[PDB]
Amino acid sequence: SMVNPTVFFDIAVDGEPLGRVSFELFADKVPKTAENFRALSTGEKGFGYKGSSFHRIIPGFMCQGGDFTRHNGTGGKSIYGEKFEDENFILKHTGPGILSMANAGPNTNGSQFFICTAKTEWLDGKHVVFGKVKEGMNIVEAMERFGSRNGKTSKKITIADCGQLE
Amino acid sequence: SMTEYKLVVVGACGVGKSALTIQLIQNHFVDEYDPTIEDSYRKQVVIDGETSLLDILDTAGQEEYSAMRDQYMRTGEGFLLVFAINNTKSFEDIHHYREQIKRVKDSEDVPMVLVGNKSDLPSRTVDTKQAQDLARSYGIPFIETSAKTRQGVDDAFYTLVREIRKHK
Ligand SMILES: *CC(=O)N1CC(C(=O)N(C)[C@H](C(=O)N[C@H]2Cc3cc(O)cc(c3)-c3ccc4c(C#N)cn(c4c3)CC(C)(C)COC(=O)[C@@H]3CCCN(N3)C2=O)C(C)C)C1
Ligand SMILES: Nc1nc2c(ncn2[C@@H]2O[C@H](COP(=O)(O)OP(=O)(O)NP(=O)(O)O)[C@@H](O)[C@H]2O)c(=O)[nH]1
Ligand SMILES: [Mg+2]
Repeated sequence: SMVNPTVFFDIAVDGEPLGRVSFELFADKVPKTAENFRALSTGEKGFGYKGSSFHRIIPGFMCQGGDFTRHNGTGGKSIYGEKFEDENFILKHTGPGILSMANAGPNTNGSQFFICTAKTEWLDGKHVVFGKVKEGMNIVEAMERFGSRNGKTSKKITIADCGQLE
Repeated sequence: SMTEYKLVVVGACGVGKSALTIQLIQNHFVDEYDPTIEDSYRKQVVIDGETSLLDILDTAGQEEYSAMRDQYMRTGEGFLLVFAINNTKSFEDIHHYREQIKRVKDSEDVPMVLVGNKSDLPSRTVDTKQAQDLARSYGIPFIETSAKTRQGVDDAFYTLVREIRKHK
């Protein structure tokens, strides 16, 4: 038996600590996608989210991050040696806190993800939902103040540390 | 007084919408690809001896984000419909952007220019004749451009301004 994992990000704003966000990962329904995000959060394969930034923050919509390989939001990689398939579309973008995969079309999952700050139903069936904020939604809300209509951020929002809890 | 023209650049991913806009605004070209959500620019130009203010809305999103792009397109007075000569999908997509313009502007007669970009490339998948025939079927100009060499860049934007002036 295994309970759904819990991971955390410690968020910083221009290097200054902001707070902790934790996530439940729905390994019970999307095990491969949950496992990718979990391992990238611990860094246990030698690469992952620590030190990366949220390169798009769109108030009222989502915060996107996870590119730890390129400078322009085109990078990142999964733990599977290649971009991986959309595992399933069981779960929907139902409201604030939903954690879902960014992609460049069908079956192109890498490491980039987004945290919804509202219901984003138009993304259902194209982005794999795999988790949800557990604690620290107020920190995600604080992050939104640094975004803009087109996602450009006015301060550098980073994952100063990340890992697994419990 | 100085008249302002609201120009909107649309088309499929990677065709060169931003590179064309940056050539107009900043007079350079880079190979780096920085994907757009939306970016707005302003620049004063002289067209046919008249100083004019251009507002350029550089768009993105293809079909998945088309409903959001409607809101930027609704601002526009004229449109560049951009495809790349080595990208068949981008040419097949032009119809979608044309229909989106007609819907959001609620008009069958909207100032537009068809732009065939990447004309510097040594290979192509879309015939120039296809683009000429498409533009003729829409009753709009067709301009061959390269953001890399600057071929046709001023002509595309200035022609669009003249199309707006003929519509009024
Ligand atoms: C066009 C093309 O070939 N590519 C490859 C690039 C790409 O897919 N990435 C860089 C991937 C990525 O970030 N995916 C992203 C979907 C997306 C990418 C890009 O470049 C633009 C937009 C979406 C986009 C464009 C216009 C637009 C409007 C308007 N008008 C409104 N929105 C747009 C998005 C919606 C939002 C809410 C304002 C912004 O939405 C996002 O940023 C979107 C949310 C869901 C997750 N997500 N981004 C993606 O998956 C990389 C992962 C490689 C572009
Ligand atoms: N050879 C050549 N490359 C070009 C030309 N225009 C753009 N490119 C290249 O094509 C890539 C995409 O250009 P870009 O302007 O970002 O395209 P876009 O239509 O704005 N993309 P998006 O829809 O994601 O915002 C870049 O690597 C750029 O250098 C051109 O006229 N010739
Ligand atoms: Mg662009």
